Amino acid sequence: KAQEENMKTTLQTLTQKYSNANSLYDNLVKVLSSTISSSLETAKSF
Amino acid sequence: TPWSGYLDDVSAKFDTGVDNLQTQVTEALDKLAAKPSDPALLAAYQSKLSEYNLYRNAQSNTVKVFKDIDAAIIQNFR
Repeated sequence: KAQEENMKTTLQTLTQKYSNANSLYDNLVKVLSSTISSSLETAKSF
Repeated sequence: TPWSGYLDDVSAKFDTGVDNLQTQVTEALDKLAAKPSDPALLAAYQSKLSEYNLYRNAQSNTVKVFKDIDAAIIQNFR
């Protein structure tokens, strides 16, 4: 059972890496500012 | 030979003052027609377009004011 709780905590670490991957991907998808914030440059063409 | 009065001379002086302003605007607008967001021509687009606008306004106002002076002189004969 000690070995099995070690396996279970390994699986818990891999699952909890949701907060390590999706959490930062949610604001990594904010590279779209390169589209929106570079679309307010219409002042260059008035 | 192509005749040119003083007002025509002033207009030609403005045309020869700018090298290829009409042409420069032409290629700037043509280049922007396919690359709308790109730098170094968008700013060039706005600068050349404003340059052309001020050029045309200056030419029109100068010929108008010289015409006003000349008309005053001609009318003042009598």
